Amino acid sequence: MEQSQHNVRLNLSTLYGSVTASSVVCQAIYKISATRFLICRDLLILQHLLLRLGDMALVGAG
Amino acid sequence: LSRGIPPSYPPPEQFYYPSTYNFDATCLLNSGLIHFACTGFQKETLHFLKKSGSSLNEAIPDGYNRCLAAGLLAPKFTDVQASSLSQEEQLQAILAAAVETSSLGLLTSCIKRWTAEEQPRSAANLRFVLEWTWKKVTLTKQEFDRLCFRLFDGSCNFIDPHTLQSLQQCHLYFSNLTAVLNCFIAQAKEVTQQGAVDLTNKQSVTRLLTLYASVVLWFCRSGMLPDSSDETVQLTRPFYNYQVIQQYYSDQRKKLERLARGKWDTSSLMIDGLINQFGDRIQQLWSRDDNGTGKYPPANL
Amino acid sequence: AVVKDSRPDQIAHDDKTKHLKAAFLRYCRKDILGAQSMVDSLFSDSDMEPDDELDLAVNQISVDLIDDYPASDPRWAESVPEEAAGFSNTSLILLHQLEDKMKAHSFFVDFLHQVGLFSRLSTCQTKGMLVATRLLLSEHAEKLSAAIVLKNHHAKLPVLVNSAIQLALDKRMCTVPQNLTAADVYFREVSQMEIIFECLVDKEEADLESTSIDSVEWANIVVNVNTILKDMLHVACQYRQSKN
Repeated sequence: MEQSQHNVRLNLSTLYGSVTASSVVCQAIYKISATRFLICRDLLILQHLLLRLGDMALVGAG
Repeated sequence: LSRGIPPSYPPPEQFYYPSTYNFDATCLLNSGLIHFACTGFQKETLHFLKKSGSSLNEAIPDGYNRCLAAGLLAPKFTDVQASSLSQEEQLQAILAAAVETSSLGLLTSCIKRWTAEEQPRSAANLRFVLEWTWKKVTLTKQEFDRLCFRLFDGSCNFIDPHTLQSLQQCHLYFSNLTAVLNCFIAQAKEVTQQGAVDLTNKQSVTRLLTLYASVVLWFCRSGMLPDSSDETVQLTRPFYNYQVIQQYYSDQRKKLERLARGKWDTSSLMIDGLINQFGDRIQQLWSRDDNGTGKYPPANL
Repeated sequence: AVVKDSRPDQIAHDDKTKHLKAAFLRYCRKDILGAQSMVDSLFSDSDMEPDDELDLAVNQISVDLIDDYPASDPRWAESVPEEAAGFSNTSLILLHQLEDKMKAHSFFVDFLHQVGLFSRLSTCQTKGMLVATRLLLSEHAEKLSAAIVLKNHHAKLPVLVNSAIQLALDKRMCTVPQNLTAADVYFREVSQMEIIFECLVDKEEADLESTSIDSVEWANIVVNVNTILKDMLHVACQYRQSKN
């Protein structure tokens, strides 16, 4: 999505964008960035751990 | 209500005893709830010993006795009591078991604990465990060679899950002993320079075996043995056409020679220069293959 | 928390020795007050009476201190994980262990003087002959210095001294931990170092029977042993004279 304007269908297209909205959006993106950061790190750790475990209690690992 | 996980299926006889059943429960009253745990004695003893790991040796008798009584030890460790053993051999057996459990962390944490506070027999214990580690490396590499030779020759085309499990156990052992030696050099404040040199030599040996086990396991799991060009073992993965590729690069080499004549230095392949930096050691290594002696692609996997 | 009855040797003696060790560790940590408090907690220091039990406890504490490397010393440093083959300063570690042994003996003597127990030191029964325990501690220090200079000779003229060390070890049938060494064990229990002299002598006639004419070692060996033995006698004499 470049700065090519789309065809407006409501005035809700121009609605919202205030400084309060900016602050809320920045707080939310910070929070979700942190949460997804932790989640993805845990996912990679679990992936590597399960790959290294192999058949120690597992079956069908082929 | 649940049971523990084994380092290798099937579960031992300890799984079939109620002592393995660790379960928490809640009793309702007329004043509240009271919550308790059942058969946590084994982990209580284990964690007490580990927190006493800075002086673990003196508590090994009683702690090992408690673990045996709770059934935490493997079924084979129940036949020998801490009263008839000494703390050192008890610890060596525990360290061995941690190796087959693929638990290098227990050894690393225990040795780091021993590095602090006065404990004279810690040096003796680490010495004994290091020669034990090296001899275990030797036996594991010998056993791995015995498993892999029948596949290299081609006698066994498909191994069983048990052979695959044993190979995975050997690889995990290699990883754990790597970690043990690297920890050892990490908290080693003082060794002879010759000792450091040979310890680094043996750790490099462990790296070679670990990567070799990984790659050979990968070929076995992918079915690339005996060899990948074997059309009989290729039913799930791209097969290999040795003749086409080898003849193509032989023709490439001849074409390069004929173009170079005596006005160019370029008369060898890029892989040829690559092996040249390593010298003719690789030539002697590969001088047992058909379609050229030490010529890429070498015929032997 | 006193223990009833003195008697020659029982658990009360072990309790008294543990209390003496704790007071001595306080003195090493530089606390005269706690050491004196423990001393008063066992025996009044206002007494000038001869106390064979007190002297025996002091002597046993000294024996343990001189035959075992003291707490918190570099010998514990490689006892806790450092020893697989050893590092490059093992001889220095042994030397400084002897240094700390001398320092601890000095601290114990000063502790006894401070708490007034050195004055109460009267006698003990040794080999059928009575020795003042003050003299016993003096001899402990003298043979500790003898062990120090013996390690010096061990460094300077190694082959003969090590041959004598191993021969005396054979005659002594005492075990050696792998963390310790042969010289370390020999230098720890300084009570029996005398074996080394006659071991040297036996090796001396053994070699001199073989030695023939046109031999300079024929006299050099004797020169070396003469110097060494004179030196130990020298150091013992001077320590005794200085510390009387």
